[PDB]
Amino acid sequence: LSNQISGLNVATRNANDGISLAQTAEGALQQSTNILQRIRDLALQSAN
Amino acid sequence: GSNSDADRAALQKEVAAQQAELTRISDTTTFGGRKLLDGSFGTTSFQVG
Repeated sequence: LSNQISGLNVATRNANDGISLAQTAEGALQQSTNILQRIRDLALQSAN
Repeated sequence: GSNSDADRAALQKEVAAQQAELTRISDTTTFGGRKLLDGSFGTTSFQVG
């Protein structure tokens, strides 16, 4: 039981690091979506 | 996370220190110069009758 408890605790910690990494990745992806929609605006403006 | 902590080398040093501590716990049990759990224990039998 102590083995399982400690394993689940360190797993909670590692999962927290994983959620943080995924949050950074999703933030970068949202930034890239903004940049891409900006390129779309410049492209449709470039119709001229 | 299988890719995040580039100091798995430091992790290896620390777990090596841990296993050396294990081997040291194996030793230093010199209860009579007849080390109990490490080395060569004769597997004795205490007489009670």
